[PDB]
Amino acid sequence: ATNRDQESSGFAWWAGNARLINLSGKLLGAHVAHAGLIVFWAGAMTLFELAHFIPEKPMYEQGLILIPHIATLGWGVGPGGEVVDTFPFFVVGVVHLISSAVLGFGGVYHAIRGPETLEEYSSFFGYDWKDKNKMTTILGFHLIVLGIGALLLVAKAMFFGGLYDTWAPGGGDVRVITNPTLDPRVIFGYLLKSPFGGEGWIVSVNNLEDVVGGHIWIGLICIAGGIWHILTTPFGWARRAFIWSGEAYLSYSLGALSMMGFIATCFVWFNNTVYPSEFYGPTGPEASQAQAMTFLIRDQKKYLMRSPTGEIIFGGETMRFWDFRGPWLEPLRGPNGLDLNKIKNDIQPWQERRAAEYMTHAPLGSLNSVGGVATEINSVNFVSPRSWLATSHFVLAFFFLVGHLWHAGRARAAAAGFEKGIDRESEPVLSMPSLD
Amino acid sequence: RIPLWIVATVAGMGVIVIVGLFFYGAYA
Amino acid sequence: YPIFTVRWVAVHTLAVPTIFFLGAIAAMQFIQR
Amino acid sequence: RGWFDILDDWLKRDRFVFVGWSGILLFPCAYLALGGWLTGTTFVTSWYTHGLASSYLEGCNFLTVAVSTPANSMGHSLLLLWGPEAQGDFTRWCQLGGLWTFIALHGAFGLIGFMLRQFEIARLVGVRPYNAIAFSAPIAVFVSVFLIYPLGQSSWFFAPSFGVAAIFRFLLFFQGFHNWTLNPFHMMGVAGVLGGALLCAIHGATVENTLFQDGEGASTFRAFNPTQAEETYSMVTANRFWSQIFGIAFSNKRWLHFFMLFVPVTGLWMSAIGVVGLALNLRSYDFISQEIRAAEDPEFETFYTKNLLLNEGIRAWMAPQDQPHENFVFPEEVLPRGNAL
Amino acid sequence: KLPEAYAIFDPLVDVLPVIPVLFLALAFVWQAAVGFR
Amino acid sequence: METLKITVYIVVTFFVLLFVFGFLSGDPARNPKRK
Amino acid sequence: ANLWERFCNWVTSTDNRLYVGWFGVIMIPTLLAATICFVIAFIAAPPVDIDGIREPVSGSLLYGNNIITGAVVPSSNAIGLHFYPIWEAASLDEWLYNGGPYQLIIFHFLLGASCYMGRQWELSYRLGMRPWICVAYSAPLASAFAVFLIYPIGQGSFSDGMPLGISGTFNFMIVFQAEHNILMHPFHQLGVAGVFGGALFCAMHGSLVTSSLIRETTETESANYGYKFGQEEETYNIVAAHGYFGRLIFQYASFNNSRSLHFFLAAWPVVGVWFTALGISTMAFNLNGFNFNHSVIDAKGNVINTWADIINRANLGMEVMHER
Amino acid sequence: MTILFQLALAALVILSFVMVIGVPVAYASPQDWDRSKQLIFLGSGLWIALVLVVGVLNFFV
Amino acid sequence: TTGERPFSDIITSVRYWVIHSITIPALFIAGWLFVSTGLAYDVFGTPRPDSYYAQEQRSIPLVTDRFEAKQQVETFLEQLK
Amino acid sequence: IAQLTMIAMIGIAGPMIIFLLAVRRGNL
Ligand code: CLA
Ligand code: CLA
Ligand code: CLA
Ligand code: CLA
Ligand SMILES: CCCCCCCCCCCCCCCC(=O)OC[C@H](COP(=O)(O)OC[C@@H](O)CO)OC(=O)CCCCCCCCCCCCCCC
Ligand SMILES: CC1=C(/C=C/C(C)=C/C=C/C(C)=C/C=C/C=C(C)/C=C/C=C(C)/C=C/C2=C(C)CCCC2(C)C)C(C)(C)CCC1
Ligand SMILES: CC1=C(/C=C/C(C)=C/C=C/C(C)=C/C=C/C=C(C)/C=C/C=C(C)/C=C/C2=C(C)CCCC2(C)C)C(C)(C)CCC1
Ligand SMILES: CC1=C(/C=C/C(C)=C/C=C/C(C)=C/C=C/C=C(C)/C=C/C=C(C)/C=C/C2=C(C)CCCC2(C)C)C(C)(C)CCC1
Ligand SMILES: CC1=C(/C=C/C(C)=C/C=C/C(C)=C/C=C/C=C(C)/C=C/C=C(C)/C=C/C2=C(C)CCCC2(C)C)C(C)(C)CCC1
Ligand SMILES: CCCCCCCCCCCCO[C@@H]1O[C@H](CO)[C@@H](O[C@H]2O[C@H](CO)[C@@H](O)[C@H](O)[C@H]2O)[C@H](O)[C@H]1O
Ligand SMILES: [Cl-]
Ligand SMILES: [Fe+2]
Repeated sequence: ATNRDQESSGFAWWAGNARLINLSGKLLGAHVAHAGLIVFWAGAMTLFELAHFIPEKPMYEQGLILIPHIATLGWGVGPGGEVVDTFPFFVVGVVHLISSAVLGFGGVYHAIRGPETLEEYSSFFGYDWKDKNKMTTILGFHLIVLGIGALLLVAKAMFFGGLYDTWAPGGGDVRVITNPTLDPRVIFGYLLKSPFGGEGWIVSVNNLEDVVGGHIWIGLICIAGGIWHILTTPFGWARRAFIWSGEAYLSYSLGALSMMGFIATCFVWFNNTVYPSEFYGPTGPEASQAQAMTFLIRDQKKYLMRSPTGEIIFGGETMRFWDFRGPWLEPLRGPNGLDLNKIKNDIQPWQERRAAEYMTHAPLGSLNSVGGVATEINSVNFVSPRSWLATSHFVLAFFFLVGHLWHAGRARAAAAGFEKGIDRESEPVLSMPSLD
Repeated sequence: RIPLWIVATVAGMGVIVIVGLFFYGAYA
Repeated sequence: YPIFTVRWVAVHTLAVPTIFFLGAIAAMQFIQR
Repeated sequence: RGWFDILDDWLKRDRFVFVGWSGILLFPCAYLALGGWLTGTTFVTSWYTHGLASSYLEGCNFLTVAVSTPANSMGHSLLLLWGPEAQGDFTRWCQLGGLWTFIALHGAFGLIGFMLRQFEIARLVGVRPYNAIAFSAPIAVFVSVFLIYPLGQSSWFFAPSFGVAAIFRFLLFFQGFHNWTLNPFHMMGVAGVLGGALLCAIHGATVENTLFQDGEGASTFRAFNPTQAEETYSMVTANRFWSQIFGIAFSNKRWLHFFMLFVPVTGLWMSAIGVVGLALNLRSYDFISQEIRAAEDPEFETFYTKNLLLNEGIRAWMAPQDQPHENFVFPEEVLPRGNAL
Repeated sequence: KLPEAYAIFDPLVDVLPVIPVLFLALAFVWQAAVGFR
Repeated sequence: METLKITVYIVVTFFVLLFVFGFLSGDPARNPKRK
Repeated sequence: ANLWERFCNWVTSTDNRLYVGWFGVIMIPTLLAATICFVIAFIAAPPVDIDGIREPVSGSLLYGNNIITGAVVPSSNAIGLHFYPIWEAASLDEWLYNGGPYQLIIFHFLLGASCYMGRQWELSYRLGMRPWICVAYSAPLASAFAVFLIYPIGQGSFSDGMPLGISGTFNFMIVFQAEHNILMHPFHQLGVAGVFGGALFCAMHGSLVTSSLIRETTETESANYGYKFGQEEETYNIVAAHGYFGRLIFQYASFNNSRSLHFFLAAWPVVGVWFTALGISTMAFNLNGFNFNHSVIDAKGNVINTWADIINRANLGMEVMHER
Repeated sequence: MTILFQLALAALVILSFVMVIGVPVAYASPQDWDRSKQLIFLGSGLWIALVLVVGVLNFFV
Repeated sequence: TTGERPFSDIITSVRYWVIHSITIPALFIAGWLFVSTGLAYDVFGTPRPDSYYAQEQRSIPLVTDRFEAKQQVETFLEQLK
Repeated sequence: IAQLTMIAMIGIAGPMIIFLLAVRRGNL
């Protein structure tokens, strides 16, 4: 058919999706079928994880990454992260699988049977990449949808059962957030914080009030920006600053997704609030501090230091992890650091149980899923879910940075007109003066 | 004759099941 | 087109022991350990 | 015309696989080296020479199978099948490590045959034999490491065993016992290999990004004709780019490609020279001035002294199992530990 | 575990997440049918 | 220490603003083929 | 015109001996700062208490090091991942003692090398080139990010970053093998395949082009004088080189397309080094190489050692000596 | 109700297999498109009804 | 080129399939019977999973003499027997 | 065995879609 071979399209089979650049209907079909693939993985992976889930055992000891996501939303869990019913996990998986069937049907229809170009059929859905106003209108629609999604998370946290709060007293519980942080100073002070040790940028969010308030802000900002982009056209500095083509927009999205992937691996490695240690396991700093505290309990029935800023911290190599904050350690932390006599005569059994359990499950493992040090036997099959999520998303974020570089360079070269090579009769360097 | 894509797919599936058999023996 | 070529010899001296060894290794996969 | 001439015409006949006079040496020896390695990694143990399982039959995987070296008590014996050690018995020959010497000797003569094949094909095709010159460096590496190094040492035992994890053991052994990273000949080898990889990447990317537009397609690969006389990429543009980015650039294509020949070949030759030095234990293990300073000053600590401590740990913790013939029994108190330093 | 009434379809679930990967392979199969044109 | 910090902040701000406003100053136009 | 017009025209000028560009107006000060601080620290920095237990490590030449053993010691374990500029320390003595120069050098170097990649793209754009040399450069840059930034982030301290020295690099390698078994990690094996294959294909391509040079000179003259800079005709017979290499292995293992061959030359080591940099990052999040300890057990329950067990013994030997 | 729900779910699996095989085939065959479109509409309605039936029978089983 | 039949024409030939649907299973069966009947252990001297250690000893049977290594291996095999 | 047979059926779903479209000639 049209644009389905090299001679008509100019792209080989290994770049065959590049034949879809100026075919809006088939491109929409590819996108909808791919979205169906994503929802299919979500549903099928949830059902696979549920089919091999022992609800009595912790989730992080069973290699689960999707059931903890639903559990963090306050679905099917009780105090201490205990699983009270597994049925909402099944509901999430089944609804995703069915919706993926619907999306796959639509993708196959628009890719195979539907109109090849959407321009003649509909002025609303027909788009040209050079049409800046239509691009900003579609961007505005998607920004409104994203703001609605953020407000859906807000509505789940405020009206529809709340979220799992690991910082709830007693060992964490599902809690309905009633007073979100609407103050812009806190919300954007998270944005203005340093990304380094002890500060941690937006990864250092440590309460669900800040999370819900930031999501209120993000939803409102996204809806406002969506309306703004529907109502307006790009300004002159914007039109002179960017390349306006499909590959260029793809490259911008690739750079954004690479940055988001790096932020996500840092979130899953460091944050224990939106990634509670009940479901995802302890962080590396969390496990080291738990080891120090449990060995202090053992030796008391010495791990104390002073830190660079003058604060009582655990001693040893875990002096590097003195910025760690966890719900089992915060009751034992005074205003000058760890209160030693408060460790002696105010320890609770749930905190000790958490500390021992997090001792035994440090984020350490091998590729064949052997737990512990790399110099030890294969007696325990454990790799932390935080390690899997962080490693996979660093790999994806780096490759998407590479893809952003590839497509941004190609978009600039194609807009300027030398992406196919140097013109032999108009080689620019030959007209340039010699360097010496 | 047999189409070449049929032969390529059959050889690929056979090599995939021999790799899966070796990995199953590895995990066992 | 001849059959008993040099190419035939090279292909089969690499091919016959390959299948013998693959059957051997599969039978190894079903060892009780 | 004479049996020699008729055989010579048959051997150099155009076919799918070139044979040549060198094929008589190459194809048997290379085939036997490869087949011996596959046979050893599939069936043959290392229980009597190393006390190790090293075959698929024993339960090892692709990373951990090896054709291990003969036992240290064999010395530098050729370990022929008909020799005085095996006395014609194939089973004892396999148990004693005779497959290792089989693979090493047939691989050496196969490498000789492949280089002769390079010479022969360069002669018939009519090109200069620089590919054979470049292949002299892998031959130098193989001869220095698999032949000269064990011959300088006590036996074939300390040569690398033909396997993945066994080669990794060989790397760690050279670190712990020879301090091979501190050797400047190995340093030039590393520079040659990494510079060759850099030259490969940079030259490929430079050619691919200075291509002339010779076709209408967006996939540029079909815009090249093998019989074309013109250059497919702009050397002037590439020279200008690298002159303004890096300060210097190639301006002679022939010098560029000779340099691509020269860098990894020279690196591999330098590393082979260092391996000969290690064959006689003529190692660059230590700097004498830093040894004296560390002896006279307990507070002196550099990364080199820490590396010496790590090497001591490697030696003492790996020697009883890696050298089972010595019967090393190291009690727990003599094993070096960081908590006692 | 899954709800018990679904347990007879437990093996099918065991192969469900691998299905998107096959989709990638299917594309190559399709190209193999058209001669990689 | 504070004078050095302010000096470094000023220098970094100057160079970063040069980068940002330079890439906003019609950068796609500065190519040999089009515009 | 305006002063901003003249400055923009000078910055993006292709007539400069070294191209600056906007990526270069970031790259030049950061790399100059990193270079000056590195030279000064490598010669004259005082010992650094890298482990935060008051046993400092001397890395500079003036304190008893040569070129091989000299290093810029990574910042202190007490610093961790904290940002440590000069003004964050009470004095210059405290900043030097806790390994502040390492942080300054690596942050400036990573910024400058990222802008070096951007500058490569920028000059390719100004010369009408295809833009993907920077993509090839992204592989060593990813490796530098992995060993200087990503591994400290995963392990929780810049004290675990690679030292800026030769023996310090060897120490980093040995401790990394002790803690992560990198040799048994398939991403490092892909990296070794990348660098070994890159050296192989570099030597191969060089020898095949040098082998098929067209006769343009005498025996007394060097053959390099056979090529004129900017000549239009090809300086070597690619058909003869293809015929040689096809007869060396077989006809279908040889590239008849020079563009395909040069793409392969670019792609093999770049992809391999990408995978080894990603391996370093994934072991930074403690996803280690294959263990395979005690993988062979006899009928009676006795462990039969393999080569992997010898590797694990060596790794344990390094591990007990690098701690405390 | 248990065997009824099991039969309905097996029927949903079979019909989903039939649609997965047939719908790209019918979409990429222009010659027989009319009866194919009628069967696709019937199958989509049957699939939606079977999904709803499986859900309510799940609540009953 | 070179006078040999192309690989694609060979592998797509029905005659090639009817020859190679018999010989390849025969070789696979030969290798399976080589391992499963235990002939490989006897041919190559590889110890069985119960034949690494003698019933009384737990010493690894290293060979220690050059010209008595054959007799030493035979002595180890007799002591496990 | 049930997992293997399920893998086999799902794995022949796609290639036989390709086979049906190729034999009953359509726009592949
Ligand atoms: C997420 C993956 C993805 C998606 C969505 C697409 C989508 C698309 N590709 Mg594509 N492609 C991909 C990966 C993908 N590709 C990969 C990895 C490669 C490299 C091998 C290619 C190489 C490639 C080339 C070379 C070309 C395309 C083309 C196309 C477009 C037309 C397809 C067509 O006519 O095929 C027709 C094929 C068939 C009719 C065979 C059957 C395919 C069906 C759709 C499979 C459905 C199976 C599924 C289970 C059904 C579920 C339905 C159920 C819900 C009811 C289409 C939009 C073409 C294009 O650009 O058009 C202009 C083109 O020339 N692709
Ligand atoms: C949302 C992300 C996104 C999107 C929409 C695109 C879209 C596109 N890319 Mg692109 N790309 C991306 C991310 C993306 N890219 C990333 C992250 C990278 C860096 C790796 C690249 C690198 C890249 C290059 C180098 C090129 C493109 C090209 C293209 C165009 C044609 C693609 C095609 O037909 O591929 C067909 C698909 C294949 C041939 C399959 C590739 C197989 C992958 C690499 C391996 C998958 C491994 C898997 C994860 C695990 C094993 C699977 C198992 C089955 C074994 C198209 C416009 C081409 C272009 O510029 O055309 C204009 C081109 O040459 N891309
Ligand atoms: C991003 C997704 C997307 C987009 C932009 C389109 C766009 C289009 N489709 Mg299409 N479609 C999609 C997904 C999509 N579709 C899916 C998933 C399916 C499977 C059910 C279909 C099935 C389908 C068919 C069968 C047909 C089209 C047709 C059309 C065209 C005209 C539609 C029209 O006039 O609507 C007017 C507007 C409406 C009818 C209002 C729709 C209101 C929706 C259904 C409510 C959704 C609520 C909420 C946003 C859902 C979120 C889901 C998300 C979370 C996954 C148009 C180009 C027609 C066509 O090509 O004409 C020739 C046509 O015959 N589509
Ligand atoms: C998906 C999200 C998205 C996307 C792609 C766009 C895209 C666009 N917007 Mg936009 N916008 C959005 C969401 C989005 N908007 C939302 C949610 C709002 C409401 C707040 C707005 C409000 C808005 C306004 C008011 C304007 C635009 C404009 C524009 C256009 C110019 C872009 C530009 O040069 O900015 C590039 C970014 C900059 C120049 C900012 C300076 C760069 C700094 C130094 C980067 C610092 C970040 C750094 C990396 C660290 C990150 C952390 C940091 C927060 C501390 C472009 C079409 C302009 C336009 O043309 O209007 C039609 C315009 O005037 N937008
Ligand atoms: C120019 C086309 C290819 C460009 C890209 C090449 C990149 C490199 C990839 C290499 C591997 C894949 C090859 C291409 C593959 C390719 O193009 O596919 C097609 C090609 C076969 O095509 P034909 O049917 O046209 O070839 C048969 C000819 O004889 C023509 O009659 O495949 C092969 O050559 C089979 C390979 C296995 C043959 C095994 C023989 C083993 C015998 C022993 C050999 C010893 C030699 C060494 C001596 C020391
Ligand atoms: C265009 C194109 C393409 C693509 C395609 C796609 C991507 C598609 C998608 C698709 C999809 C995306 C699909 C989906 C489907 C699904 C389904 C069909 C499902 C269903 C479901 C069911 C039936 C359910 C069941 C159940 C339940 C209820 C629960 C329990 C369990 C069980 C499972 C039993 C390719 C690449 C090939 C190439 C060429 C063309
Ligand atoms: C939800 C949440 C939250 C919130 C958040 C927020 C509020 C956010 C926002 C954010 C934002 C608001 C962001 C932004 C970003 C931006 C960016 C990232 C930018 C970029 C830029 C660019 C890319 C540019 C470029 C350029 C240059 C530089 C020059 C010229 C050229 C151009 C234009 C290219 C919190 C944390 C509180 C809590 C938790 C949860
Ligand atoms: C949900 C579920 C389902 C659905 C499913 C689906 C959606 C499926 C799909 C499936 C598919 C969609 C599949 C596909 C497959 C594929 C394959 C199996 C392929 C393979 C391939 C190969 C083997 C290749 C080969 C080759 C070639 C051809 C070329 C190059 C070279 C090589 C050798 C690579 C059902 C309904 C059942 C039921 C209910 C549940
Ligand atoms: C020693 C000896 C000998 C020899 C023998 C021989 C020569 C043998 C051969 C053998 C052979 C000749 C064998 C073969 C084997 C093979 C095998 C066993 C194969 C395997 C394969 C696989 C496993 C595959 C893989 C792959 C690749 C590489 C790529 C893609 C992916 C995969 C993974 C699929 C004689 C008697 C003379 C004398 C005495 C001594
Ligand atoms: C870190 C904070 C950064 C804040 C950045 C946010 C600012 C957003 C709007 C910036 C407006 C800049 O807008 C841009 O400015 C330059 C310099 O004045 C203008 O002027 C430019 O014109 C041409 C355009 O080809 C250039 O060759 C020339 O060098 C320059 O004078 C551009 O025509 C205008 O598009
Ligand atoms: Cl050390
Ligand atoms: Fe070249």
